[PDB]
Amino acid sequence: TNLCPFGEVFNATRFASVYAWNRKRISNCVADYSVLYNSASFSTFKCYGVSPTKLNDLCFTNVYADSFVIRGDEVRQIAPGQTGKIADYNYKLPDDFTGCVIAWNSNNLDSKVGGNYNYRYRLFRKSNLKPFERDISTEIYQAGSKPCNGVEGFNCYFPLQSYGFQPTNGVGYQPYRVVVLSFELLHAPATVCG
Amino acid sequence: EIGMTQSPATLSLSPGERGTLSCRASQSVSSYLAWYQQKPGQAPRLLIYNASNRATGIPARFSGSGSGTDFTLTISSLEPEDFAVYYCQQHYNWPRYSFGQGTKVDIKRTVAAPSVFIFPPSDEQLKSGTASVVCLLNNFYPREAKVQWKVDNALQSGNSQESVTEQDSKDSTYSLSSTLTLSKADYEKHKVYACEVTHQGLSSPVTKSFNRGEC
Amino acid sequence: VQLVQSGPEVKKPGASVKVSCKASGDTFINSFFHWVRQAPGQGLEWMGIINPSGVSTTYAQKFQGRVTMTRDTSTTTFYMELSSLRSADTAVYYCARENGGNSGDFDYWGQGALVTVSSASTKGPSVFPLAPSTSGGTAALGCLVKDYFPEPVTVSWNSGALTSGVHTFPAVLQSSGLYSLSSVVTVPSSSLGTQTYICNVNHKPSNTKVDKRVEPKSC
Ligand SMILES: *[C@@H]1O[C@H](CO)[C@@H](O)[C@H](O)[C@H]1NC(C)=O
Repeated sequence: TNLCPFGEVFNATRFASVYAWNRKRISNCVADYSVLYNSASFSTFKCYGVSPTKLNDLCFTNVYADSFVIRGDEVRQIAPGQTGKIADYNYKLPDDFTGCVIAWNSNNLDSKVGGNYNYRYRLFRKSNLKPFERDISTEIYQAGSKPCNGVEGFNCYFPLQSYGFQPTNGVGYQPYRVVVLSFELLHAPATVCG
Repeated sequence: EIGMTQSPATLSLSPGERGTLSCRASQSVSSYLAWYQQKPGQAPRLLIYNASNRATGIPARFSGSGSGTDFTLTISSLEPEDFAVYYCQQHYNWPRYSFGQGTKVDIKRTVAAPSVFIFPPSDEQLKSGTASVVCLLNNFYPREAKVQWKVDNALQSGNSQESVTEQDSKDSTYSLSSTLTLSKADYEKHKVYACEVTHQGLSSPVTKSFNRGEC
Repeated sequence: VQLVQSGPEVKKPGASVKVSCKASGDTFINSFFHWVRQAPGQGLEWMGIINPSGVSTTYAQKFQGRVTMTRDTSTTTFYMELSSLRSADTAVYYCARENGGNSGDFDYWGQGALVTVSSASTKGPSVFPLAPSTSGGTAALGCLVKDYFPEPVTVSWNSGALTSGVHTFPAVLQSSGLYSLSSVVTVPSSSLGTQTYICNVNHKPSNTKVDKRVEPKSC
């Protein structure tokens, strides 16, 4: 093989909205995960079920690079067993998650003077999302007993709201680009990889 | 809809004490719960959102915990600035929101007996066909106090109105005024007008009185 | 970040009132707006929500068919129109921003707009003194501010020179439809006669300012 293209995900020019989170099924090699950990560019770098140093020391199959954009207060939601707007209705991590949560501030990138619609999120949902479920339905939500016929109005709301990304916003409301690395380790005797 | 219940109705603790406010939901609201502080005469102020997350600029002594149906607001060390009514609010079903009945947080002070004063109707007021006799209960604690109006040993009912002050900012005392309203011809159909007060700080009922003559 | 509401209003029973909420500072995109009222002898009561964009409102069950929430498609002014007003609708009505939704926050609130619903109209208050040789070393003096509409009335003593020991009670609504309260102050009994005591009643709604003389009078 050769090098592994983590630059395509982290250094992407544009990210997907959180409700329509992009998933990058990479499978070329293993890169030096110990290189990405000590990178000061990433402020949130939390791993689960495995230590960051031993990722290159371990062995897995498909490694999914989930990437999307949320706000600073919603960063702590990208974690197992959390709830809220994002964790329940946009991107859900399982209780037995095996991977890492990488996040960094993207106010210098995804914010525009006067707001930045673009990035959106699913407001509500009849039930909480399954783990790794992507809901991209743009159907008008029927909050009352009267049908909506796809019309916005009373008890008929558009299920997606746009983030209002301005540079003058507080850091808790600033855009944060998140990369969720999910990979399925092998099942060898505790000698080869264990 | 979802019903929210806060307990206790009133919590009275000294500065530095640990405060625990409960909020119980009629059904599971997941972590969809928010706490608020409203100081007197002010608009409410968010303290905790999503059950356990501290809002921006909120002092560290405020924290929240709980999920589903039972929620708890904890003030690790109460300060005088925390005298307020605290409301919880649900939002599990996005369109609608309901509030708890509120728990008024008082700065606990030792029980104190009220200083009682009685006031006959005035000269100028009697020129109008109405008479108002006021009984004052000044500086006391707790807020609970019973006021009974008697005219010639006959108890009155339905003809009086009470008014209670907010908790004083310096000595945490309350003040109460009860206004008995009767017609002018009725005020001269009787001689003695008394005001009997009973309170936790009193070992026996206290009564201040006056006769129609005297002055 | 600033939320500015309209001035207070008084309405007859059955009429309608429209409260404005002018907002500035932060992008109101991605920020919903609510309306919550607080009755004088009650807690917070949620009324409804309107989204930043085109209506898509939700009203509480108790206000279904009575409230209409709109926007000013320019000044980012959010309106709350309440029809068929009754005496119980007398309350302070707040507007509040909610980021995101669901959870969100009531981060910032308005100052509140008092709506007073009653059949009566603006009326000046009548003030009567309240005075006791008392029975103890402390004497009590007060002013009875009776029969005025609408709230509030402001009372000071000796043009503000007397502050400690002053207790002004909140107004009480009467069967006549008017408000009445009392403002008292505890002073040393031996000060009666030495210092002159005057209460300063000010009721701006009726352009009324009264300064009665609170001094005991043995007959
Ligand atoms: C992205 O590119 C910058 C330079 O353009 C580099 O410093 C950084 O390491 C890159 N990130 C990744 C994950 O390759």
